[PDB]
Amino acid sequence: RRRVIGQRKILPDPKFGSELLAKFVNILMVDGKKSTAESIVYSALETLAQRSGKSELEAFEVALENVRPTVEVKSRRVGGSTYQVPVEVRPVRRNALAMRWIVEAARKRGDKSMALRLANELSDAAENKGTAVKKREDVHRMAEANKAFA
Amino acid sequence: ARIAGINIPDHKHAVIALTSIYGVGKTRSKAILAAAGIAEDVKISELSEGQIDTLRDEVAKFVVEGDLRREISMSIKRLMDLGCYRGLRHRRGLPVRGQRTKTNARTRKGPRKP
Amino acid sequence: GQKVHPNGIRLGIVKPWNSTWFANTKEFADNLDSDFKVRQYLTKELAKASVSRIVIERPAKSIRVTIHTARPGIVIGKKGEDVEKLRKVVADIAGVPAQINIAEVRKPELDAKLVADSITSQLERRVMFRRAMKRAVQNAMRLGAKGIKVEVSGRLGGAEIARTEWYREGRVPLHTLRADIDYNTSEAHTTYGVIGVKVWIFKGEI
Amino acid sequence: RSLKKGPFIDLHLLKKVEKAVESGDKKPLRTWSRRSTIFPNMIGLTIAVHNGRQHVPVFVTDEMVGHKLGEFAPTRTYR
RNA sequence: GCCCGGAUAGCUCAGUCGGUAGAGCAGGGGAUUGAAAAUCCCCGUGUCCUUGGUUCGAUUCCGAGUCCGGGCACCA
RNA sequence: UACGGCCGCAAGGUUAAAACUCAAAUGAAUUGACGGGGGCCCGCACAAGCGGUGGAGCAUGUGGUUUAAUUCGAUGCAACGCGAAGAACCUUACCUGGUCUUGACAUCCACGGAAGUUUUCAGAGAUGAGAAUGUGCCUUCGGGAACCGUGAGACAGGUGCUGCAUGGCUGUCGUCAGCUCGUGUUGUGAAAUGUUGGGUUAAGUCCCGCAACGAGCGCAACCCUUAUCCUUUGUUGCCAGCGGUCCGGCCGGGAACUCAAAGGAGACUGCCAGUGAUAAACUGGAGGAAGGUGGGGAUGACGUCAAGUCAUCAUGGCCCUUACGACCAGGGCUACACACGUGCUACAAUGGCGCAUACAAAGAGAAGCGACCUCGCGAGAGCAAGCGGACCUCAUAAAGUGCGUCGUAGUCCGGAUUGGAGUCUGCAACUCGACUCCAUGAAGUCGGAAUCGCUAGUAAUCGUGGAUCAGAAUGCCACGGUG
Repeated sequence: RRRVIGQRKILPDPKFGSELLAKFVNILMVDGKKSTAESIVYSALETLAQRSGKSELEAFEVALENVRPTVEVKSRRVGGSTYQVPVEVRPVRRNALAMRWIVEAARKRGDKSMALRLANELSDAAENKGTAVKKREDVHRMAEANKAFA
Repeated sequence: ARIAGINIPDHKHAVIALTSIYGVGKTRSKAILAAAGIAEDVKISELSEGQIDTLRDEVAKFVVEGDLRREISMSIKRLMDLGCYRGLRHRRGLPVRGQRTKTNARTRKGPRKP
Repeated sequence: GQKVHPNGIRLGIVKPWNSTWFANTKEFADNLDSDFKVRQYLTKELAKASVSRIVIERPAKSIRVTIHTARPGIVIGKKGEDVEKLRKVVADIAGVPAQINIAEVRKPELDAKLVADSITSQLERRVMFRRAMKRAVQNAMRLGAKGIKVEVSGRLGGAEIARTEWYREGRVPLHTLRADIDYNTSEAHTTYGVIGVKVWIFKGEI
Repeated sequence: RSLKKGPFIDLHLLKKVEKAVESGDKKPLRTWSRRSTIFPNMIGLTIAVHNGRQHVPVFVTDEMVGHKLGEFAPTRTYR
């Protein structure tokens, strides 16, 4: 409610050691079976070699670029009815949010297996594909697209 | 996911899709849900670990899949190895219950050999 | 209900057990049992004895039993009367050589039990609750002590609508474990209903 | 498992078992009322049950105390 | 008595070149409510007025009947 | 207002009753409740997210419907995995039938008869009709005491009715910060003040102020428990050193260490700085193992809901008594032709499956927990040690990690159902039990409207134990892993 502290410092990736990738595995994690999450994403994250052939590291961030929004809505119980006054999105959630769309939509892909069903999505991310990239504009069509209230 | 192993019956009513298992029937797959609380109108998906897996508990009571068939194929042979009429007919693909093998018995004997 | 026992809540600190002894699941079952029979009986033949508490030590097949009373002499007997009787009554009741040491109660106006059994007895004597409850209990404040909360249940006086009463002096912070208080109950089955009473005597702090 | 106070049994078989024990033992006594309960005294006796077509042998055992006689007699045919 | 129309769900009604028919309401089961409503979700057990015929098959098409409805029964 | 008069073009105005009816109608001010009034606040209340319920199969309860019975109760948050921490008989209170009427359970009396054990028949059994076996003692030889028979009655018996007759006990606003009193003062008085105001805190906590000065129930603190270290003792616990190894702390040995568990130190805004009126307090900081009531328990003010319970118990009154008392048998509380709430297991590759294998806590146990070993595919059985417990046993954790596989289909998913046949409890498991094996293998491909919990070792998930208990746990209580 009124509580005001700090964020929960997360433990970096099991290898590259990166908070950005840390909360990534967590957002992807399920049933506290964190192990699988690693062995499911940490693989597809490197399986990019077969998909490219080099130091697959920045590919992740570059892939998220096509999935990084900067405007969202927010209904407000004002003016009798309910406003929508859209507002941008700070970095703290930009990177986070995206990760959800990248995973929460990579599951309904319906491919070989979550391990790979995820990999492909990354390539589709930077190359614009799947609901992951969709959600962006499908969301932007509200904010910045309806500044009439913003 | 497969309960008794292999075959994931998904997107169908419980009991109705429960019979999917190579061992239970319209009645059996039903009698289990009762003591399991799990209704029939609920699709396997709608369930949860403490719903779908629970089914995998009271299922280890009956015999199913592979070995169930083998245990039978062998049991059959047990009485079939004996020079009894049943066996003598069982090893020839002829009705051992009480049909007129003299005619009309396609599914029994097999294809037509004109 | 919405109050913790002002005694048991402190049974750990500042409050000793009125029956300290060891025992294992085996006899423990019948052990606390006999203790009840003996303790329940020690009151039957010593009601007017003005007995307060009744501890029960137990070393090995020889319970002690200490009958604290404001009136020791009467609990003594004709130079052996009472004592002998009780000390012998504890025969098969415990099937062991049970002794009995009496303890004199200093200032019978600060001890809960008494101040409770008394007011209730006065009620049974056809007396106005308010009078005794207040004055006949107010004494606990004159012989010392700092705070005493009394409480009389319902059905007091001609009335079908049971009602509880207050009346308290000094301070009775029963919300303090390091407070130590003398709490005890007492009934009074009269012509109608069972007007109860609860004595809360705050005997100093820590 | 449905009588609480008063384990009922079909009198038909009642008078018989009590009669059999009277003179000791003998051959089974025809019985159609399965809904009864395997009585204790019937221990090691002979009873029958009209399962629709005919009757079935019944030899009470120590355990057989408050179980339904019918239980020991099938009904429909199968396999 | 005469001519014209109606008869379809519990009510009021819509409907069909001939093969398995609906709406508003009421009714029912969920919901939400402290409880009722109002509102939200899911629900039609209709021998299509009777009796003859055409037909493979009739609520539908043909004849008649009851009932209702509108009109009429006038010179005398 | 009616009627009459007067006035009016007409609306209608003016003047102005009675019948009958009620015990009040009314005025201001006070306390509080409420307001789709205002100001200021706190709570997972919302917002921010994590996972759910709503769909699905099964468990459980409830309303229905049914039933001879489906025993009684619980019904907005406070009813529904609730009284039930455990309904096959029993339980039980419900139904059916058979049966008993000082009676199953208590005393008093009369006269008899040891209590006791084996017993035969009639019966479903309740029971009744018979054969023995049986004579203990107070012995003042009247009488007797425990107990049994049967006769009479006062009665015994009631889970029957009132929880708006009650005690006792419980939930709830709410761990909310509130609730009051003495005196003094203020108004004719109800009543106020205090207790409001300014800051502040988790708080009627604190600091100023102030016609109030103090006090009580509260809040805080005492209690437990968890977080560091110290003293002490060293078995079943420990093994740092040294030594001997039938390599296992197995054996000397050793009180160091983990641990055990009795007692101690430590946390207080104590100290530093800044804000604040050079106050309370706040904001950071040092030191520490641990900050700003350390984390969690426990603790529930005045009272509200005529809230719940006469069904645990107790009890006023009312009821019934050759019977709403009591015994047996079987049946019922597990019925369905739907609905609503609380759960478990899924719908799958953050996965299943095979093999391999590492880590924890808190606990139970003489009609008990049960080893090793032997049999069986397996549940389990036979034989039989150990422990009545840091010695033994239930107990040799799951997630996990290694490899390999299967490759997004209703599957290698998920298990409901049913059939076949079997075990263990117990007279006895048809009705109506737990589990094992074989076969069967459904719905379900993440769930509208709407809705719940959760602020940190939390939610999330993964196992472990225990109460009840002969034997029916996905419920309840509890423990630790990962997070």
